[PDB]
Amino acid sequence: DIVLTQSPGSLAMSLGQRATISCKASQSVDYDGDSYMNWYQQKPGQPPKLLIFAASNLESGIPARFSGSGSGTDFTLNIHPVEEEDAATYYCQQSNEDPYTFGGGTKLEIKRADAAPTVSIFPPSSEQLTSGGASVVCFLNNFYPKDINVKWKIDGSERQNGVLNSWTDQDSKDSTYSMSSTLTLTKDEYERHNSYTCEATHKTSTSPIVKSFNRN
Amino acid sequence: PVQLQQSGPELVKPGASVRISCKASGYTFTRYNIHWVKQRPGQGLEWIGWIYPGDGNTFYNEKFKGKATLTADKSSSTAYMQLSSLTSEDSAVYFCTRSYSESGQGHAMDYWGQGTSVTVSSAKTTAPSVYPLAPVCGSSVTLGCLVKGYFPEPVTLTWNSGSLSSGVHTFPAVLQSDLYTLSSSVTVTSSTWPSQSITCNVAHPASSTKVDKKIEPRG
Repeated sequence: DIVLTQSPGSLAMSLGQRATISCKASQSVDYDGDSYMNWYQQKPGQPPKLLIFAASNLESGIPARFSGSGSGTDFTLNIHPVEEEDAATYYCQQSNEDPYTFGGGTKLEIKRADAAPTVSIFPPSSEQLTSGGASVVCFLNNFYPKDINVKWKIDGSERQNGVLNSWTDQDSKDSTYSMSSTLTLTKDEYERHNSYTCEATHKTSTSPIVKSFNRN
Repeated sequence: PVQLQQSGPELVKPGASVRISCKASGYTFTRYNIHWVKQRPGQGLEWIGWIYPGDGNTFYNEKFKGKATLTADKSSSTAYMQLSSLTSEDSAVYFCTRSYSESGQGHAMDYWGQGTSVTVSSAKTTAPSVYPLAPVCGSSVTLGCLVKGYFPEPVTLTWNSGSLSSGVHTFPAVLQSDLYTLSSSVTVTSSTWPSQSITCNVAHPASSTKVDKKIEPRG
């Protein structure tokens, strides 16, 4: 089986710059005068979309910002004017020898200016409390870079058990990230405490961003 | 236009079999290959095999011999993949795609189906609870909608029947108590809400769950 190795595995490029992705094949994927190296873009929740075929041909409907090069065992994909919508994972692919094989994929992050998260905390809804549960939800929205730390404090004491986090993929329009942090307790647990605090540590502030409420 | 429409998401017990369909239109079905690709959650792309509907010829990846069977229906322009002896590790999205035929076209897969998500699990279909998240009892206000305890994927969530689309963050589900939980946030101008109606709409088709939850200020 022809093994395709992509490099880098992860890449961040500023808006309008050039992104370059390399694909190295264990055996040649060019045959006679033809090449069977193809490049695809996959955005979250979507099937892959063909960008380049036969290692240098621009697929119809794909902007000329995408281009490919190389032969034999070494190929490259170039994205000049990198744009916000280009945030995706990129795959090289070989159609030379059965079985067809894919590269491991290269995730492209679009660089942008720093942005502090917009943090909102939500006490459990009354309906959930009637259901016997108590989820305290904290939204940390539209921040950049993606590295962020969330601390949950209950009556001033740090809490780690019962926290579940979810991150959006990079926004295709403004290149920001968003995150939800949920502290789930039982109703009995939740009513044994007064102060609930969601603490965000991000590069845009030397002091943590604090949102809090009292059960009352 | 070339279009490949795949069947919807499937929940299958471990050890059972699943047969997923790929319906083609907009091109001569009997003159192009149909390829099938597997993508485990969070992972890359793995090629399964191809079928040529013109004569029924097939080729299978060695790793998928004995587990995948490719068939094609000429009378309905539909390709099928059956997967057998299903394992929890077989939970993945399976794509059908057609490949270029002409010389110098790299045999690239130029048209793709939307993908069919197969969940292999003995867990039972479960309807979620939907909770409206009002702010604690600025220029903008953020509201939330919590969809807790459903199985299997997926759910769809909209705000004001999809009319309210900007300022929305719907987060990927996480596994909680052997079930799925997701939340969504919507942010609007403070003069907009409490004064204008804002409702989160949730559908979990597997459990026929269809819920509207209007966000109301806390008391």
